[PDB]
Amino acid sequence: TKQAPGVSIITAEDIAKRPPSNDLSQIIRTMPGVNLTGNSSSGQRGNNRQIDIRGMGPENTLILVDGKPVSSRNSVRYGWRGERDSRGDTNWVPADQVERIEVIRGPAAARYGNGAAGGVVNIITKQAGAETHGNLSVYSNFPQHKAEGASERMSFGLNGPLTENLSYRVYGNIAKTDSDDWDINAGHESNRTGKQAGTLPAGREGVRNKDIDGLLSWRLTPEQTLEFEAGFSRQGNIYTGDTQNTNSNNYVKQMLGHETNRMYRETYSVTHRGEWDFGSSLAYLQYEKTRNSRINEGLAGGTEGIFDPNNAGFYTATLRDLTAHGEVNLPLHLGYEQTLTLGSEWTEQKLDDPSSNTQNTEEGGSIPGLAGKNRSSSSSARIFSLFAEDNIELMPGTMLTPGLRWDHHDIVGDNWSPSLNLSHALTERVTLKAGIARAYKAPNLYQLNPDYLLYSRGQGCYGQSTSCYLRGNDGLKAETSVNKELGIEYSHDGLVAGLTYFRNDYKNKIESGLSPVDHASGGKGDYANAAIYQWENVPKAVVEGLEGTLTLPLADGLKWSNNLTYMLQSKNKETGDVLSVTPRYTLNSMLDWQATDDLSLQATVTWYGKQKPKKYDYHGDRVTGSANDQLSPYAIAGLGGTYRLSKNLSLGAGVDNLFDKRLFRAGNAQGVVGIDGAGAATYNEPGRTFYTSLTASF
Ligand SMILES: [Fe+3]
Repeated sequence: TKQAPGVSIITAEDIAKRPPSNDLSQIIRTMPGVNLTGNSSSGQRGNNRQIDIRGMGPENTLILVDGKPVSSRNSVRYGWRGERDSRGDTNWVPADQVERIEVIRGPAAARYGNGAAGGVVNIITKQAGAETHGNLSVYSNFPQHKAEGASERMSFGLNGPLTENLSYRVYGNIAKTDSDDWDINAGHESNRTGKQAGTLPAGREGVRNKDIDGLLSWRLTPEQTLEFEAGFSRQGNIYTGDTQNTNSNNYVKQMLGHETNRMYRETYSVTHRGEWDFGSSLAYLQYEKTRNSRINEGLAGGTEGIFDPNNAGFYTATLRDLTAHGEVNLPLHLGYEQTLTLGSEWTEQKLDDPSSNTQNTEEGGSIPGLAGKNRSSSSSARIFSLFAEDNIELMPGTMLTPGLRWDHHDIVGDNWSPSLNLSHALTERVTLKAGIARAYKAPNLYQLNPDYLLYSRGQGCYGQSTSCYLRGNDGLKAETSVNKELGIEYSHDGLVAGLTYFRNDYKNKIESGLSPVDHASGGKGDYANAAIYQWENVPKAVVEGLEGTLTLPLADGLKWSNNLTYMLQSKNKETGDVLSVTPRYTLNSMLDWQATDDLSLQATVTWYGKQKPKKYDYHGDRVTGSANDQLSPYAIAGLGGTYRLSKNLSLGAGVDNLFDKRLFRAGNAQGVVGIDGAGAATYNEPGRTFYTSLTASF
């Protein structure tokens, strides 16, 4: 099946039956314990929501492609409120070239290491077979309302052998999601008066996609295979007015419909696979060069996250990420029938950002130890890891899996990650599963680097109205989370029913500081001698919720499937406020009717629960007025089908959001000078949308 306590699988047939518009987050989010949200409660960049697992934030959601990590979004500025102006790392592989997607959540994912506190998403691509095969896929949607941007997607795949010890696979994809119109949120915007009059919260950022990848599989011996593959990906956007604080200037209005940020992503990887008497072996090297070229942006209060016209033009943040890994596997026949995996892993993250370390100290005063101008554009860190997994069978069916992962981070230090996962067959139909593990999140190179500096004249400062600075902190402790999961599941004859309770105890979550650690000297007027905050380690935090699934075979050709997330609590224990805004529940329901041998119709409905914004503003004072707005529960229904016309060609068509339920971004969560708050109305929900698909394959 596709659901077990902690794990979920998405097949290629699953993707073809609920086709994404462009980004795979559309289909990944429908899994239990998975939401689409930002990394904090600011509402900033609210239309750029990424995959969140169990309310731990997208920053704790490790994206893999065939086991190799994706770190491209680390090349984007990590804002004061923990929000990069990034669309996530799920749009790198085209939808119709994915074989399957694995989603590992909670304690079963801590073994993967740094950034797996929420979970792990492994995007697995279709490989070459014993023959030569190829495919051609075309998706195109048509929203009822013209303001919402439409998506068009064309991809191909091609695979096969060349010699008798050499195989290959290539795929190319070209896709475009039109941006929402600039004025799509007009009339729904928050109250805007004074200098901020007319400023609109923006719709969904558009994107152009150029993806190219080719693979060479060389099986030199019976037991040994060596693979080379290279990837070239480009993502240019279509700007529609998005700024951090929903303010606007003239540089913005000039760039509407223009390309203000482009991500070149380059990936080369040498993979080796070996399998013999004693067991199996795997080791790879990957180099990921990300170039994040975008228009320069200010770094001070309201000018944070807006096109800075004093320094017009593009800069280029460059991210060289190097990951090498290797593991061997061992079946053991001892006092208990077990399996043993032994592996190591090394990563290097080089970050060149010529624009984030530029905020000077002429208005708040010089900071001792921090130069005012020409600070280094470079940040870097490395983690070396060793690990071992003991997959034990105590008695046939029942399984126990303790494991230890050790990481040495060249700035923060040592981390011991002890995982223990238990699966008990209480019956041939019922399985109880429990697990507890202490996951790992090393600070990102913006929270670390003490040359990274943001400034505010007071509005963003916690516990005052005077000007203040926020600064990096290279003494930070890593984020650690104890992820308790306990679940049970019944599985027999297509009938599956399961419920799981998770409670991740979130120790040392990095966030913007609360108490000032210093004060500067110098500056201008009322702003001089501004206080100094640094990125802290929030002592304790908690997330808690429920994961459920129920699949009933109504008839032989009919299947009713259900996935349920219910978020019980998400609390920053130090401040008390929420740490992430997710719906109270999410219930996805699909009815899969196999109408004929050569036809299949699908009906989908997704219930979203209530959504509550944050209690306290950037000051820490309880918000007032329209910043308390909540989003009411609502549902999105859809119909679709896939009409097979031959063993070579297939056609799909359907409608998303049958009832045209629409939501509009009104701004960020809280109010500021001139711009009232928007509360939970931080994103645009798309309306009724028709779509069609085409797949030719041999
Ligand atoms: Fe300000």
